[PDB]
Amino acid sequence: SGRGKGGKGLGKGGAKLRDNIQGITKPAIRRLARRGGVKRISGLIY
DNA sequence: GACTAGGGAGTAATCCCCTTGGCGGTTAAAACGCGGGGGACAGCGCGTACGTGCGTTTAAGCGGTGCTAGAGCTGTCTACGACCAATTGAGCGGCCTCGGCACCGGGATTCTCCAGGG
Repeated sequence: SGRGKGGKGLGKGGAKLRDNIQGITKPAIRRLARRGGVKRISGLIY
């Protein structure tokens, strides 16, 4: 029992991305534009 | 006075409902790409409507005046508003409906495109 080694001692207890990116999207902006009453838009608005 | 009997708290075991993570399935929204066409914009011409020079006058600033009715401060009082609580009802805290809202279908109605002739 005392002599030898083996895993029967449980453990002591150790320890064992928060950057985030902006959302929104082109279809959402397009829907918002259509709410604002625009017939045609260019490609630099978003 | 010595020991006895019973029940809610102290200790403890049961249940068991409640969630922490990960992972797969599946629909919806987002992502990407092409033909073609309508919107953007150059080149230009012009005319006519202002941009500008000069004559000929009314008018704001000028220079001053003689006051005149409305504005600031001096008392002064007195009608009224911010100081306790009993109240007691105007109204809010929690629950239980059935009805208007949610939303989709059949249809009438209506809005739009084309390839031709008319």
